[PDB]
Amino acid sequence: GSSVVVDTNGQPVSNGADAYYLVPVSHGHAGLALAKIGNEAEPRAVVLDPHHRPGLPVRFESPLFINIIKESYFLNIKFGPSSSDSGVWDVIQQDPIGLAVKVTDTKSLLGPFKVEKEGEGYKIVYYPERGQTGLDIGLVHRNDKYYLAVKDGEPCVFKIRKATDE
Amino acid sequence: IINGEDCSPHSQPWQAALVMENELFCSGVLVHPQWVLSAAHCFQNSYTIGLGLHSLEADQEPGSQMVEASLSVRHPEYNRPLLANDLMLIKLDESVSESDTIRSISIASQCPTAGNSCLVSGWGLLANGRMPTVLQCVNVSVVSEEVCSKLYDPLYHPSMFCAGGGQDQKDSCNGDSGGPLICNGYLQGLVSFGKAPCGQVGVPGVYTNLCKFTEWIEKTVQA
Ligand SMILES: [Cl-]
Ligand SMILES: [Cl-]
Repeated sequence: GSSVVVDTNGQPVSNGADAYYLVPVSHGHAGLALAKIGNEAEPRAVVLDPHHRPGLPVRFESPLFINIIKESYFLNIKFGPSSSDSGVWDVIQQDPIGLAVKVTDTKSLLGPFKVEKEGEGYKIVYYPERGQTGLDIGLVHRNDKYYLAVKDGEPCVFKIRKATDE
Repeated sequence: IINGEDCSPHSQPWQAALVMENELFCSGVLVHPQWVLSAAHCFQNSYTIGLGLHSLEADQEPGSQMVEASLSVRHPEYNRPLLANDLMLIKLDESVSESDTIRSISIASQCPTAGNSCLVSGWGLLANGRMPTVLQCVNVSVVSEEVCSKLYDPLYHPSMFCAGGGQDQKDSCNGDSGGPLICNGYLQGLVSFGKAPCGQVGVPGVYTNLCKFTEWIEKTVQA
């Protein structure tokens, strides 16, 4: 809980100010991307894509006026620059994936994710209603894609690399 | 601190820097010779605290002290409801001698008055996104409870009050958490939280409403 989330150089992950890659510890070849799900015409679901590494960088944000992130904080997670709320993560029921990670254009004050230590890195945990019980984000294989989606007990484990290559 | 300026050196002698491997992550406020008040969200299992500072380099600040603390108590209702009751008390491993650059401040017993201009100080981000080299000071005005609940319900709780949100864009920002909001001579609030980004017209920041906690604070300090 009171543990500070750190990047792959061991430094505290910043609150909103920097972008970071979520690098899978057992799938370092793959990176986050947006893909189509169900019948949508725009790509709105987040996949682990073997074609892109390190993938789309994200920012972790808390309303707290602190510039570090702890594992106990509720976080919004978003693609894109801080000035934009068009790539905000949410978890949305979608058949046949399940509870799929998707991107939206609206942000609540408190997001529903936490970043929690797991194995050698961190998993993303979704808290429906921001209550006490969290659901692990892992991978759901459907239609030739590996979708980030709830898979409780089967988390995809990531390490967090500051996105200074850009 | 958004749109403020260098404080006059040592003009806020209750200001405490909480630092972690030599980097500031929060402030605190000396409220007794052996106790610093900070936001509960800044909790760590132990602290290095900087008192008497202006720049954050102690080796350049005569009169400053870098002190250790292991004990801290979060308020028992911290984060129920979420974000509420955001205060904790850090016990310094030893009491400090007060001087003119290290001094504690009295806590307001009356609750904030809508409209009143107050001062916030801290070393968090400036309008341009960088960290300042010396402590920043800014005035912000208390917003009414009606406006605060309107903008922040369902997360507005009376353990908070709003200040700022003016056309002047003066506000707190990341790194200011835990530091003081001073009204009319007394410690009225602690920097707590707001909606990003900082210094938006019409969006005030939210501060811990210390006038609600004076009894717990006193009892905790005396036990
Ligand atoms: Cl790496
Ligand atoms: Cl459908």
